[PDB]
Amino acid sequence: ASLWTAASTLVKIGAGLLVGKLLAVSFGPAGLGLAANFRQLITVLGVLAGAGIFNGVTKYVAQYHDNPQQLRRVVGTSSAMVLGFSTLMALVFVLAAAPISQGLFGNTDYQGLVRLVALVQMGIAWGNLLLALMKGFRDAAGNALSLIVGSLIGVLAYYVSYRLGGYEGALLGLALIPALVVIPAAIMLIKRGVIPLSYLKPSWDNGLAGQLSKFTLMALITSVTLPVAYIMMRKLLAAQYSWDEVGIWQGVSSISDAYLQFITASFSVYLLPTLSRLTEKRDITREVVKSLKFVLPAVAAASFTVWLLRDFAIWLLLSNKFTAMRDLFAWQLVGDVLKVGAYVFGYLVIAKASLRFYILAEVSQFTLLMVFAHWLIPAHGALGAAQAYMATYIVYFSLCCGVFLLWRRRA
Amino acid sequence: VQLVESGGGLVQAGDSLTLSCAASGRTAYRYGMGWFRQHPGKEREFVASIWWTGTTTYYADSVKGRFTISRDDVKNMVYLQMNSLKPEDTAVYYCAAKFYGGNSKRPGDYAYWGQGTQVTVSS
Amino acid sequence: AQVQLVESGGGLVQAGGSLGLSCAASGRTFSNYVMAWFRQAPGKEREFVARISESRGTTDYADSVKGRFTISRDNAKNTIYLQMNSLNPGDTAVYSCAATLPAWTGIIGGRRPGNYPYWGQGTQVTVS
Repeated sequence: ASLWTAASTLVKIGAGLLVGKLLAVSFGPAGLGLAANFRQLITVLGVLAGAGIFNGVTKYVAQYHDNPQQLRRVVGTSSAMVLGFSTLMALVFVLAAAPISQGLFGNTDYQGLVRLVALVQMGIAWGNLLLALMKGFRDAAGNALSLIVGSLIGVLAYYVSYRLGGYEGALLGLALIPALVVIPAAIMLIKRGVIPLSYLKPSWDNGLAGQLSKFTLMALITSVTLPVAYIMMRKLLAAQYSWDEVGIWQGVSSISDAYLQFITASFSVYLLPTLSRLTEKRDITREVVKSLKFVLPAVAAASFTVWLLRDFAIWLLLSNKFTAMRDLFAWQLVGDVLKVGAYVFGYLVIAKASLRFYILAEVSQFTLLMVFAHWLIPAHGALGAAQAYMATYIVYFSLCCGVFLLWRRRA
Repeated sequence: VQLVESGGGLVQAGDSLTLSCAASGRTAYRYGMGWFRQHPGKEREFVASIWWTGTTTYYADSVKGRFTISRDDVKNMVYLQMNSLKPEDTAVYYCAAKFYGGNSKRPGDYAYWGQGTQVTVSS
Repeated sequence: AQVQLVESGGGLVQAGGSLGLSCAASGRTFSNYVMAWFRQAPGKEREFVARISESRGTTDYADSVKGRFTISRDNAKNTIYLQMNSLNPGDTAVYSCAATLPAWTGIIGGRRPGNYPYWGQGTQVTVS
């Protein structure tokens, strides 16, 4: 019974619905559309700012939590990778603030925002490393608590940030929500005595670095595929139409992201450890089929329900100025069902750690997204983007099942 | 959906004028709208259009800065607020409708049309 | 592309001489927007020149132009004006007028260009 994990997931979702509502009421579709590319860079940083080794951290930590020698080597090497990547991340941010603003916003008017992120992304990397540490020690309480306080102080940080700074303040606030988690995490890691601070001194173990490097390569492939895909599609969509039109399509994604993460909580905690243990083919197919028999009707019931109250959903989580999303709801929710269905095939590849299959999965989604947007974005606009999102994951789900039965019969 | 025009007439140079285009009440909020004008014997050239969601508006170069196209959904009407009329604006103004449209310059990409209101501007 | 802006004026001018700038807005409810003027030199970032409030006509100027530049608005014609009086050669830049709602400005972010989503194509002002 992992009630700590569900509680922190609930608090995180409630805060996201909050700040998302405030961002939509204060800045309307133009704000939700313009901030969409910036919110993308944040999630990538949470995936990569600390070299993206955190899942490799919590794994090898549990492996060697009983060997004080090997436990110090894994944490000291992980702290070394976080520190070096964070410093390199600060340098590229301060040296390329204008080109990043260009690729993200279309204008270089956000130079100061990207440069300040160089300091903010350090709180991303260290906060994530401290949380991954508490995970590998089976400290679900200290992790969930640090996540609860961090999300609360985030909402506090977002309010004062947007009230003082306006729109850019709201953008900086969004950066402070996952960054300010360093303070509760550090307090919980140290005051609880789960590990002495001497273990965090940066050392280098050649072997453990290479294993965590494969985790870094995986997050790198994750970062330069689907994230840069969505950015180009919102830039092409804001070039033919308005940034207000971007906020119309981004709003339906923001609503669907509410229930999807509580659904994915039934994945990483229960699915991923299972597929890694079992080996036989017949055993693997049985676990993929049973997860599909759960998550596919689960996401379909939630999707159909938000479609049934799409008028209420827009009025509740966003503003009435977002009334034009009602017709994009149907097309996006079908793609959501198929994306979550293809999630079980991706979590199999993650368990296999096949960088070949992961590359193929992300490249296939990026390519399908690009071609379908180029055909539908200039014609139908924001609706054409939702039509794209569905049609890729129609082909993606179909293709994923085909390569599964091929790989099941030793292709 | 049926379109009817109103608000035209004779005006002097530099004054303002508001054009109105009433639409029938059936799924009119999913229809994209646009304004066209026509010289005596000449073609129907583009003035301004609104995207069917109401977020994007398109204007011609001879139009931008002076004319404003908007939409009132509770009254099922589309407006063209004119501000600094010039003798070159003298034409017959049509409003056109298109389902899931309203981002084309060509008149052929607009299925439904109105009867048109003539606006003459002098001096 | 909700509120589109069109600049007009500017060009060549001798040092010490004057020049007027105008920006016209094609959008609904122009009297609710925060209008501002921004200039930009080749290779530099967009800098704040002047802004006018959406309420009582309150104005704010940069430390560079205060006294020499004057911004004004006319909600009836959906236009804003910028009268530039004393002109040093350092004022050579592409001047752009921008629009934004008061919620985007916040409290201290009235001079930041990233707080203005809708822009104009800018006009070239060169001071000999």
